[PDB]
This record gives sequence, C-alpha cells and structure tokens, in this order.
Amino acid sequence: KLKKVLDKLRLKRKDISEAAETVNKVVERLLRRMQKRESEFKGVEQLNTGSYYEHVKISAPNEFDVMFKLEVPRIELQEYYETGAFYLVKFNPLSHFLEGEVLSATKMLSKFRKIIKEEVKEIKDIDVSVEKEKPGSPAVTLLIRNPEEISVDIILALESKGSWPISTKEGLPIQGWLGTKVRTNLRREPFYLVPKNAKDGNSFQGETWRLSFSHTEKYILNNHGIEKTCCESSGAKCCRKECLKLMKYLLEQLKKEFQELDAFCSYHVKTAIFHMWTQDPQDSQWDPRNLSSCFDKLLAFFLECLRTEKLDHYFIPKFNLFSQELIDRKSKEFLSKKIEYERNNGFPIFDK
Amino acid sequence: KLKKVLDKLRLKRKDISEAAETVNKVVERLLRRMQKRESEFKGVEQLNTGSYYEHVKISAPNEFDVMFKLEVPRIELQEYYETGAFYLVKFSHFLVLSATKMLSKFRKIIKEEVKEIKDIDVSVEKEKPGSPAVTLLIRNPEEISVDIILALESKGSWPISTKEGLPIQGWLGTKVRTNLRREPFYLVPKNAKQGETWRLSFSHTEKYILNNHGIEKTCCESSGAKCCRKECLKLMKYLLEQLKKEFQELDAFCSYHVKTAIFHMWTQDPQDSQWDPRNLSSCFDKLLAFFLECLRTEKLDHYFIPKFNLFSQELIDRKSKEFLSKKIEYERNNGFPIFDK
DNA sequence: ATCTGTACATGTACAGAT
DNA sequence: ATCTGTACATGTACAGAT
DNA sequence: ATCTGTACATGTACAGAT
DNA sequence: ATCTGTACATGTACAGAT
Ligand SMILES: Nc1nc2c(ncn2[C@@H]2O[C@H](COP(=O)(O)O[C@@H]3[C@H](O)[C@@H](COP(=O)(O)OP(=O)(O)OP(=O)(O)O)O[C@H]3n3cnc4c(=O)[nH]c(N)nc43)[C@@H](O)[C@H]2O)c(=O)[nH]1
Ligand SMILES: Nc1nc2c(ncn2[C@@H]2O[C@H](COP(=O)(O)O[C@@H]3[C@H](O)[C@@H](COP(=O)(O)OP(=O)(O)OP(=O)(O)O)O[C@H]3n3cnc4c(=O)[nH]c(N)nc43)[C@@H](O)[C@H]2O)c(=O)[nH]1
Ligand SMILES: [Mn+2]
Ligand SMILES: [Mn+2]
Ligand SMILES: [Mn+2]
Ligand SMILES: [Mn+2]
Ligand SMILES: [Zn+2]
Ligand SMILES: [Zn+2]
Repeated sequence: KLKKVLDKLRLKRKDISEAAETVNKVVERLLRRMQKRESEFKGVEQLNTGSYYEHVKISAPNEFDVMFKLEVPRIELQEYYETGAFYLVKFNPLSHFLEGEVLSATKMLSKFRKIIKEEVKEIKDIDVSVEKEKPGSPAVTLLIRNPEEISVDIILALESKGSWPISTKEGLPIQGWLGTKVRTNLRREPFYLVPKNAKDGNSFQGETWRLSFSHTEKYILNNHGIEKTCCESSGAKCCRKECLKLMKYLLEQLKKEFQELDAFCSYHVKTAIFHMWTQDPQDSQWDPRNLSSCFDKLLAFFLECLRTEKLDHYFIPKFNLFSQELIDRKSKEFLSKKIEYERNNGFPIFDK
Repeated sequence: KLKKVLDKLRLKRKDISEAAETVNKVVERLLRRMQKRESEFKGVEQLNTGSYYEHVKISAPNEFDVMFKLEVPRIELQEYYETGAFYLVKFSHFLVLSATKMLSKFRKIIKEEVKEIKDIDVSVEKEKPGSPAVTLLIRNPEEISVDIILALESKGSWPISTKEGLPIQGWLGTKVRTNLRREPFYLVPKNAKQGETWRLSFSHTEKYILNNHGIEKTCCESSGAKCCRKECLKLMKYLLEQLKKEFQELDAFCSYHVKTAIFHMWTQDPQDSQWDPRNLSSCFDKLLAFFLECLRTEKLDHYFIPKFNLFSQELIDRKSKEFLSKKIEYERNNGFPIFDK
C-alpha cells in the first residue's frame, strides 16, 4: 500500500555506488584545492549533511549536500533586527572580506565560488559544470552529467565553538524524547553560519549570515528513538524515517506539477516532523504496523501549521517559517487543498 | 520497609562536602607532584572511579577510588596462562614491564609527598600484596580511605578475550557498545598469583554504564522516569557489607562480585519498566535469587571477560560459597533481620 | 636525525540485495 | 535469514620537511 | 602546556500539595 | 504516605586565555 510506495522510493545499491564514486572524486578534489594553496579558505573541513547522509533521500541518489566549514575564533555576533536566525559577524586570511571589522557574506562567498569554478574548469575526468548563482542561496551547486544527472550543493560555513546564540536557548525541545544528556552534549558541539546572500535590496543584505544545525539534525535522524536500540539489530524497527520519506515525496510530486508551491521546501516537512517526534516521543507510537495512522497524523499536523500560518524553526522558536512575510496565505490555502484532496482520494499522486 | 533502609544508606550533603573538600586537596597535591616534579610518571592524568563517583556509595562518604592513568605508546600484550584478565606488557627503569617495579616507585613518591603534608591528618596504609593501590587513610575527625590506582592506558583495540564481553546490545545497544570499545583500555598492577603481571580495568566503562543505565535515554533524568536499578545495587551491597562485618568466612567476597552480578541482571532484564520503583521488593528479590544461582553453580563471569570466572574453585572455596548461600537464604526468609543494626 | 600533516588501516552500523 | 557496499570514527605509518 | 569559567547532570534537604 | 518544586552541593566536559 504505502509499503509499495516506499519500495519505489528505495535507492538502488548500484546507483548509490556509481553516484557516490563520482561525487567523492569531485568533492575530495575541491577540498584539497581549498588548502592546496595559500588561499583564504585553507583549514576548511568537510562535513556531509542532508538527506543522502541521513538515509532519507528518495527516488534517486541525485542530490548531495556538503558543508565546507571553517573555524573562526574570536567572534562577536549581532542579531539582525530580532529575526532570530540572521546575524552580522565581527572581530588573518579573511582580511580581504571585511567591511571595517564586519564580515561580508557575499565577498567571502564570491571568492569561494571563483575558486570552485577554476578547479571545476580543470577536471576533464568527469562531466561537471557550476550552476548559475541563485539569489537567496549559500551554495555553489555542481551539476554532474554522469549519464545520470546529479547535483551537489557545496555550502560555505563559518564554525563557532562558543555557546549557541541566545535565540536557541528554548530550541531543541528533546528533553522528554532523547533527553537532557543528549541535549547538553549536542549544545556543546559547535554552531554554523552560512551566507543568507539574498539580493532583496534591504540593509546589510550582503553581510548577513544565517544559522545552520545540519550537523545536529544529522545526529537526530540517525539517533531518533527514546530507546537506544530503535532501529538497531537487537532492537525494534520504527517507521519514523518512512513517514519522513512519504511526506517528502508528497511535497516533491506536488512541487513538480504546480508552480504555486515554489515557496515550499523539504525543510518545512523536516521541521514539522521534528515537532511530531517531540510530541509523540515513544517508539511504540511509531510502530511499522501503524505506518498509515502515523503518516496521517503527520499530514494532519502539517495542515494545521498551514491553516494557522505557523511552523516554528525547531532550533529557533521565534522564527516562524510560515509567516505572512515568507509565504502568502494563498500559497498556504492552495497547498492545504492539494494535501487534503490527495489524503481523501487514496493518494493518486503516488502513482505517477 | 526497604525504603526505610535506603534512607539509612543515603549519604548526607554535609558529610559529602566535608569529605570531598579534604580528599580533593590531597589528590590534587599528589597529582601535581607526579607531573610538576621530574618523575617517570610525567604525563599521568586523573580519572575518578568507583562507587562515590558512580553515586552508589552507601552509609558514609569514606572510601574514594582514583585512577592515575598514563598514556603509554604502542605496547605488546601477551596473555598470562589463559586467565583472560592478566597480561605481561612489552615494547624504563621498570624493565618486559614489571608491574611491581613500577608500583614501587609510584608508591615511594606518594609516601614522600604524604610525609610533607602538615595541612591534613594523612598516612599511607601498609601494602597489601596483590593490590594495585596505594591506599591513603585520612583522619578527618571521620576515617576516610582513598585508593590511588596506577593504570597504563592503551589506545589500541581491546584484547581478544573481551570480544564476546560487554553484552549490552539488547539493552544499551550496538552504537553504545561500538563507541565504548573505541575508548582506550586500562592495565592495572594486580599481581595475578606473578610480579610482572597486570590486570585489565574497565572502571571507566562501568562508570558510563552506571550513569547511563537505561534502555530509554531519559531513565532517571529530570524529564524521564526514575528506576530502582541503583537502589537494588545499594541494597545488595549493604547485605554483603553487613554479613562481611559479622563473618570472617566471607573475606573472599567483595562488592565487585555484587556489581558484576547486577550488570548481568540488567542485561537479562533490559526494560526500565522491569526496574520500576513500585517494584523495589520484587526487583531486589530477583537479584538475590540470581546471586544464589551463581553461588550454587559456582559461576559468575567477568562482565567484560566472559572466560574469567570470579567464582572459580581457584579463587573461592566451595565452603565459602555454600556458607554465604545459607546466610543470604536465611536473611531473605526472615525479613532481613540484618538490616536493623 | 627527528617530526608531521596526510593517507591508509581497522572496525562496524545502516540499509539494500540475495 | 545472511551477506555486502558505503559512510564514518579512531589509530598508526611514513615521505617530505625541519 | 596549564588554568579558569561556564553550563548542567547527578545528588540531597525540606516544605507544601496531593 | 508520596510527589513536586526549590535550593544547595559536587562532579565533569570543554572552550578560550595565559
Ligand atoms: N534539494 C531540494 N532543493 C529544493 C527543495 N525545494 C526547493 N529547492 C531548491 O532550493 C533552492 C533555493 O533554496 P530554498 O531556500 O528554496 O530551499 C532550501 C533547501 O534547498 C531546501 C532543502 O534542500 P536540502 O538542504 O538539500 O534538503 P535535504 O537534504 O534535507 O533533503 P532533500 O534535498 O532530499 O529534499 O529547503 C530550503 N530551506 C529553507 N530553509 C532551510 C534551512 O534552514 N536549511 C536547509 N537545509 N534547507 C532550508 C532552489 O534551487 C530550489 O529549487 C527541496 O525540497 N529539496
Ligand atoms: N571498598 C571495598 N574494599 C573491599 C571490599 N571487599 C574487600 N575490600 C578490601 O579490598 C582489599 C583487596 O581485596 P580485593 O582485591 O578482593 O578487593 C577488591 C576491591 O577493593 C573491591 C571493591 O573495592 P572498590 O573498587 O573500592 O569498590 P566500588 O567502588 O565498586 O564500591 P565500594 O568501594 O563502595 O564497595 O573488590 C575487589 N575486586 C576484585 N576484583 C575487582 C575488580 O576488577 N575491580 C575492583 N574495583 N575491585 C575488584 C581487601 O584487603 C579488603 O580490605 C569491598 O566490598 N569494598
Ligand atoms: Mn539534499
Ligand atoms: Mn541542497
Ligand atoms: Mn570504592
Ligand atoms: Mn577501593
Ligand atoms: Zn527507529
Ligand atoms: Zn534509571
């Protein structure tokens, strides 16, 4: 039923290995070049993030997310107009990206990008170009034409080892689920800043960064139970990741047909399900035999977020991803009707 | 009932503070002398172990265990007569690495430093053979002992005899196990019974387990449910201590026996709900039953070293074991009279 | 001669394949 | 049920540098 | 290399509520 | 009698500074 859908969504070991071998070649080579010279990004380290590395990538192994993180000691953060998620950075190889002590995201991203393009240019091993910059994106995106099309977001990131910013104090409400020790430990890991890089025309546009908890989200996905043995070989298997996939698929399929859904992304579904997992902590509430009622209750939750125009960042409570400012009421009522319809007619869109 | 017993066993915030301040003074000072002065034990680091640091110490804060661990480069181990737990070490004034030679110098230093402490009342206990410890007796108005335990630290994968040990897969899980087994392992100068023999120590791992003892991550946390696993451990420790005070026939038994047994019980009964505080009685009782079966069958395997039987004939006489069986059985079947002294 | 950043060596969880 | 490739963590060997 | 500052877990003690 | 909330105490990991 939904079992058969997940079978379709299941990646193939063969495709995984073909995609993985090529992607690793390129990434490895880019990462070397960032140190290989007296470059401003020497010391940058690699951290694989996103769905593929969380084992929730569906349909094909054709999008990979990688974080090129750089430790910046001695950092002063200033929150950008109470938004919660956006900051200026202040205070050395970075010398050339400063705006009198302020660190320009776009200056740094540009140099990062220029290097990447140069390195890609000198790869006649594999078929690979760099995608035209999209505004409001921190990524340098590689398009690889293995006989199959594969995208890789290379994401520049600052790494701070200090305590997380105050706006996250009330975030990550895992106490009743994964517990206090997991939370304290996670919050001792560093936090990450990535360029916002929009070209809206607003003040500080080019010097604004945004927080990233991709590393933490990865730990959670791969350690998702109240019982330590959830999904392990001497444990009981849950259906938490399976729900995540199914919901990801509903949004993808809808997004490929209807352009009224451009404002929506998978991060919305991931955020929503983090909330659901907090709300329903017990592994027994995600029993595989209850895949249907579980997926259904996730859908119901998501619709309520759309209806009430409210879906809080899981790490930054005050930052509403479903604000009027970010997504139109119309866009939200439109997605509400499409989800409601699919739900009440057997999920036609799963058969396409 | 047994709730009332635990109250008696509960340490007092005041005594904890007084004992802790004095113990830390001494340990801090010993640790400095090992490093800040040019000794063979130059890079030695501190790691607190045992009941007090596991929060299972009963009655009084009067015995403290501390490990002075030393990072020692790539070493070769060779198993001492198949026991599983005892090894010779190989590859500087202690050379094959003699446990006794090393322990002696370690001890000499400690004695010298203790000698020049006019701050606090503190002597060094007469050496007990087949003990890895230098034991300090501190006469705060209250008597307090501190085992300073020399330990070699190896970063290599654990020895082959432990491959089948630490059977936590159905309890704490495979990820916890793999991770724990990536931590280093420790060799302690316990003389085996000879003089160049070390013994493995998993005090660091036992500490993680005591403080992360549930199948649910929230066991005993502030947004979790409280279990009675540590309470059973205390109760069983107390039964053994009280019995040991009365009967010399029980000199061969120690709390490590009880701790080992309960590790097995926790493995056998993984679910936090099987250690519900409302079931303190049935839980303690089933622990007793398990321990008697170990005594009856003369078998209690080291939790980390399966082939090493702590209840072998070679280590404890049949008579000693039948004697403890009768005493435990009696206490059990008459409401634990011994808990009222 | 010693030291070291880099690459290899070892081990295992996760999940896909048989 | 067993087997197998990938990703990821930690230990160690070593050519090139000091 | 060593030390201090910070944050929070695991305790204990006790009052007021259930 | 037990539970819940607060205060008070110790232990411990790690970052940033010296
Ligand atoms: N892969 C992917 N790309 C999408 C999706 N919807 C739109 N896009 C593309 O994103 C570009 C513009 O950026 P955006 O802000 O609209 O989209 C981001 C981000 O790209 C998307 C999720 O992408 P991901 O990080 O690769 O996701 P993951 O690996 O978890 O799953 P999968 O890739 O399999 O879907 O979500 C948006 N987003 C918004 N806020 C955040 C945030 O804080 N973190 C992250 N990680 N993403 C965020 C355009 O090219 C557009 O086409 C989509 O569903 N998937
Ligand atoms: N504290 C204590 N001392 C005891 C006990 N029974 C006997 N002793 C004294 O130890 C001397 C040496 O004999 P032993 O080798 O049989 O004793 C050891 C060890 O002393 C004892 C447990 O001591 P601990 O490590 O301080 O205990 P823990 O901190 O877990 O709890 P607590 O101190 O609250 O009881 O058990 C014996 N033992 C045997 N194998 C091991 C092992 O692998 N590890 C450890 N740690 N101990 C082991 C005798 O002369 C006597 O005076 C006793 O119950 N407690
Ligand atoms: Mn992705
Ligand atoms: Mn992406
Ligand atoms: Mn002890
Ligand atoms: Mn001791
Ligand atoms: Zn699971
Ligand atoms: Zn517990």
